[PDB]
Amino acid sequence: ADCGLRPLFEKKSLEDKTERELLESYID
Amino acid sequence: EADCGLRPLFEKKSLEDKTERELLESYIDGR
Amino acid sequence: IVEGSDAEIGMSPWQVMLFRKSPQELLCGASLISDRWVLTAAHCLLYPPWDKNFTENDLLVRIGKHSRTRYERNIEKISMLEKIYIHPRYNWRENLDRDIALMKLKKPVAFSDYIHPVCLPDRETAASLLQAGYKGRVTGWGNLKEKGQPSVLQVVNLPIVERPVCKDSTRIRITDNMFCAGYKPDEGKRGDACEGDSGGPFVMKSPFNNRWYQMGIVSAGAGCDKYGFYTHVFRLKKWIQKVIDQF
Amino acid sequence: IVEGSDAEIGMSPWQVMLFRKSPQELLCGASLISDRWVLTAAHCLLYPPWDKNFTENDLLVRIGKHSRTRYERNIEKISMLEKIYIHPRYNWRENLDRDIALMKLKKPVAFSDYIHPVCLPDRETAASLLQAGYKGRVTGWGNLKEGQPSVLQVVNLPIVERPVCKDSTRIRITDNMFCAGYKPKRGDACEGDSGGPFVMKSPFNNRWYQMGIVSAGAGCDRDGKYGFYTHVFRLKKWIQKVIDQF
Repeated sequence: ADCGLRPLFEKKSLEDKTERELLESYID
Repeated sequence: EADCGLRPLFEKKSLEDKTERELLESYIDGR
Repeated sequence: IVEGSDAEIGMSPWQVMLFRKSPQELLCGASLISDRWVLTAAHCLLYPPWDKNFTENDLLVRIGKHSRTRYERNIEKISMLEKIYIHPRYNWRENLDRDIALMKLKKPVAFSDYIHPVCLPDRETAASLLQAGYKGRVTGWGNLKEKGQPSVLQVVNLPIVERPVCKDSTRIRITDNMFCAGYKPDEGKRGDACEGDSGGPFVMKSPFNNRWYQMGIVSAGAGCDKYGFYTHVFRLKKWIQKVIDQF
Repeated sequence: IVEGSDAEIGMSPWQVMLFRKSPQELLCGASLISDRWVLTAAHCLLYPPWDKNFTENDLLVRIGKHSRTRYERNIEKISMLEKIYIHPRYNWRENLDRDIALMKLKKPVAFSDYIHPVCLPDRETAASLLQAGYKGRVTGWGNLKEGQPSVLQVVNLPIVERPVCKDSTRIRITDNMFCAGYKPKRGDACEGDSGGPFVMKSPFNNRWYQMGIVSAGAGCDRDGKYGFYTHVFRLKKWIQKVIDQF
């Protein structure tokens, strides 16, 4: 379990078009 | 019984109900 | 009834309400075909898959109603069931084949403007009318969407669909003792019998004698807006008489 | 998925497609939690009110897809079902409570750039992420209007306060579920996206976690209701028994 990390994103230090939107909802 | 299918407030009065034409329109066909 | 409309008073005078005594609740729809008999579905009085099997003493029928809830004084008539008669070859196991039953009332019911009998089909009427495209009328106090309770009796008009098409959409074994009506999702014409309208009539008005005939019985209510299965009345008028005559 | 958008390739590698052999149609969604186990909502395999009771042969799963229609050559992997497992206390009669189930693939699938498993939450992550206002993400090939989607659709949804869930619903939402969706942006899980994964990205480790399962996507956006999602954590216990007992 190396699960949860996406080959074409996390694994290459790359963000998807809308993941920051989620973090922001977390950090209020 | 031997008068069935005849509605007191409609057929017995020669009155049509809001949506019964739609049925005939479907037996004949479109307007 | 989904996508229906409030019925006009006395518009469907043969419309019967199948009521459960304890606890008081509305079970199915039904119809008055004589001053002593009521036609309805079978799965309304007997369906093992639900541990259901009502006796002539746990129910009663209300006739002449319009309101789903309000007891209508000097309007409706409450009647007790004298004897029930499920269909001999009624099969609840798979597809509700011959989903029909009759019920006798302990006493006869006096007709009024709000109480009157519908007609049973004949070979020519059945042949002239039972065609694809041809519409029938369904009425009931069932849910409106899949609260969702109607204030008054609901009514909607549905077209019969070719035995072929009906057969494809459903993976269930749809005998000849049943036809199906609804709208192929091509027409954006939402309309159908929802759960609770079962036992209710599917009637058509004859252009030959101006009378209303009950061509079917709601049996597997097409969900709540597939097509709904209606028991083929005519192709069963036999058993319907073979039972009344004997009593 | 309504008001969503097309997903980027490889955006949701744990995404699975429940596929009916004959007829040939798309059943539900699902998620890869392991190389051998797929997760999904219960009301996808069993639901008498509609006569649904699939055996482990009535279907197969497609992994790594993007396009809804085309057979993505050298990308998607076709996988068969060994044994299905529905949760015992799964009530459909009442409210689709404990709407969850596992499927073991016949043979282990190989992970690729377009196929990687998701993480199941733990009390820690679960407790810190599942909070009103806190967004998650939904994916699936469900309908677009209230329309068929060319490729996988994606939408991020904010969780809703339990007080505003039970209220707006005349249903009995159990402890094993939560609701999400904007209040009267629109966009939600539509029918068909069911079984899909509801995921969140943990700031503690940068890994994506499947907090819940799509059980009752709020109709298809219409202002008023919120989608009902299975609470994957509150049921992780059962998940392990099944995988453990193998």
